[PDB]
Amino acid sequence: STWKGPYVAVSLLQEVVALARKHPNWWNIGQKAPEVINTYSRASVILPDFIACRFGVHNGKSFVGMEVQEAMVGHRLGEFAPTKATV
RNA sequence: GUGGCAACACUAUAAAUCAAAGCAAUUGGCAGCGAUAGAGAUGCGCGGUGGAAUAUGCUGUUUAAAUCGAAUUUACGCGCAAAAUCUUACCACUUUUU
Repeated sequence: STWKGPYVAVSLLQEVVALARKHPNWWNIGQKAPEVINTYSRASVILPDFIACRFGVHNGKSFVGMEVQEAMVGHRLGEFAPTKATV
């Protein structure tokens, strides 16, 4: 999907710009960004940078809080919001 | 009561109940009763299943919901000649009108 426009994260970006009132990524490298970020859609992709952000993702029953680290940068956020069919 | 060596052989009614117990020709269901016809109907062949994996449907388990019916033949590639949201009726949350 890299061809002809590779990234979709608009509502996540609206919340990210809400976080970006003093620093998007600790420009003031990262300090965990204690204000929680709670998205309402997991179809979003993940953009480079975006590190140390507390993302709360919807599972259809709740919001799942997961801290992003360096490995999950080229992913789509719905991969981290399962339906918990453990057994 | 008569006969006998007897087993019993007679003769011999009833008390009491029931509303039918019966009979003959049928018309249908059986055959563990035969003769004539028809079906890969077999024994005659070929290729499958059941062995492996995938697809796909169903039960059962769990999950918040795994929406609901189809249930032995004739249910299980079934309603679905198509579910990424919508289709969608089920759940979590937030609202709406009686």
